[PDB]
Amino acid sequence: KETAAAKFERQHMDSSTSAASSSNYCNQMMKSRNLTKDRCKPVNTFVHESLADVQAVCSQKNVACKNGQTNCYQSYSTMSITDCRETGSSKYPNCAYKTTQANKHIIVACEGNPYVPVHFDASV
Amino acid sequence: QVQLVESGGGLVQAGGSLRLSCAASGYPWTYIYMGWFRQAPGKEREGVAAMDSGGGGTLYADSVKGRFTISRDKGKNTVYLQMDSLKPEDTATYYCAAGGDALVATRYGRWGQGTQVTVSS
Repeated sequence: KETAAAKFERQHMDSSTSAASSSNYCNQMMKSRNLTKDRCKPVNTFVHESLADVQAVCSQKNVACKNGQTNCYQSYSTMSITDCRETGSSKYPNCAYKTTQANKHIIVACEGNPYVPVHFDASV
Repeated sequence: QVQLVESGGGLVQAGGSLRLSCAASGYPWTYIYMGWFRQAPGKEREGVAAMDSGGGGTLYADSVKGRFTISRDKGKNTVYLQMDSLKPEDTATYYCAAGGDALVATRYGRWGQGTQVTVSS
């Protein structure tokens, strides 16, 4: 069964590119990472930093999670990310996304030993 | 990286008291939650008490509620456990934990090496 740490890598890590390389990136990646299987995931963020750098955020500034949990951490540096947002024209199973590049601090919830991101909470 | 320096463990008889102390060193920000966990020989590790860096939001394990009192220096990465009315069932290694959520061990990222507490009959 997929671990929470491996789910976070599948849903939110793309160290392969430094930024979204085209206007189709979210359409391709949302489908490729299985985020459009049973419905269109409405929003999702991909992080274009090394797995090591994103895992290190769990050692950085501790902040509250949006759901009230207190095991979230905010990256000390901005990171290259891509925000994926379903378009008004998207109809499952033909899910369609707007791709927007950003450079923002990320906030993740961390769990486990090793203590690693298991949830992407926000970017600021 | 960060060190959680623990002190205050010892050996006492049932009914006695002990005080555990923990200070996190080298963290540039403030751990919102810090707390105490314990692990007895053969048993699963369990949350004992936790609280937020403002001095509130205290949480206690059902078995220590009324006997143990957690405190912190407000706004600082310290946490303390006053342990009174000690029972043999409280014998365990006690661990400070920093940067986590409620008493959910897997949600805490920094752990001390542990301080042994032994309560005799």
